[PDB]
Amino acid sequence: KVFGRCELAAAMKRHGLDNYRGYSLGNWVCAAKFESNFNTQATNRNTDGSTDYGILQINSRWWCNDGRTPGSRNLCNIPCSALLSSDITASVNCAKKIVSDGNGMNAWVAWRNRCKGTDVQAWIRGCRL
Ligand SMILES: [Cl-]
Ligand SMILES: [Cl-]
Ligand SMILES: [Cl-]
Ligand code: NA
Ligand SMILES: [Ru+3]
Ligand SMILES: [Ru+3]
Ligand SMILES: [Ru+3]
Repeated sequence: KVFGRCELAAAMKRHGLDNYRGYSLGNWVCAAKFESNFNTQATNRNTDGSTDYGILQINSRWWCNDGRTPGSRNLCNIPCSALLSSDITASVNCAKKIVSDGNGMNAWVAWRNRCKGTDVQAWIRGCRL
């Protein structure tokens, strides 16, 4: 599923991301925009052989099992395929664990490079949440 911007903002808020670990909803929408262009099915191979999955590009090196990332953990206890579903529950739940893990949203390199420090509120401007 490719979400619209306000549609995903609304879904993210419903699933408990607004101000989760202190990150306003616009941060999450901005991260999703630049990680996956709001497409739940996005997948991208990393140089190290891991792959990133879903609307938030969650990495198989640490967070999910895809059966092809040697040496990796599965800290969200889910198949990476679950991260591709039209329902964002697994992505959101796993993202909560990631953002709790110590470096906050800097875990998403696109968030650090494209969202952090910017007017992230613009991403939810005009939305009926
Ligand atoms: Cl957009
Ligand atoms: Cl933080
Ligand atoms: Cl980037
Ligand atoms: Na893994
Ligand atoms: Ru809010
Ligand atoms: Ru990545
Ligand atoms: Ru939902």
